[PDB]
Amino acid sequence: NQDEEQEEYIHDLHRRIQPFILRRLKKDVEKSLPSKTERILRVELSDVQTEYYKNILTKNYSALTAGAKGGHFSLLNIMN
DNA sequence: TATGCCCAGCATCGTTAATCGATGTATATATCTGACACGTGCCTGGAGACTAGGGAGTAATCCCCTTGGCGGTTAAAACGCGGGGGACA
Repeated sequence: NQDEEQEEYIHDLHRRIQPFILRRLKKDVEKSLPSKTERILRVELSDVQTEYYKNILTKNYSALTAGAKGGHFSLLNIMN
C-alpha cells in the first residue's frame, strides 16, 4: 500500500502468508511435454460493422429498427 | 145557365247589377321587452414600487443501491388425455 512502507508491508505479508501457501512453477514433467505458444490477432472493422459500432452508441438507427428493445439493451450495448 | 173566349194578377224560373261584409295583402306608425354600452358614484382588491431575506439554484463530492453476469438445483409451467358436470338452449 504505502509507497515507502511497502517493504514494511511485505515484511509482514511474505513472512506470514507463505506457510499456508504453496508456489511452484511447471519446471517439472514439462520437459517431455511438447511446447506452449499463443498469438494475438489485430482485426480491423468491416462494412455492416461500423454501422453498428457507430449508430449504436446513439439512438438514431438503433431506434428505427428494433426501437422498442433499444431501451433495455442501451447500457448493455455500451460497456458490457 | 153552362161553355168557351177577352182582360188583369201574383208566383214560378232564370239572369244582371249594386251593396254590406268577410278574406287576403301590403305599408308606414305606435307599443313591448330585453337589453348591451356609457356615465354616474364609490371600495379597494389589485397594481405599482421598493426592500429584505431565505429558498432554491448550482456546483462538487460520496457511496449506496440498483443492475448484471453467471450457473444448480428443483419447483414450476406446460401438455396432454379423459371424462364428467356445468353451460346453454
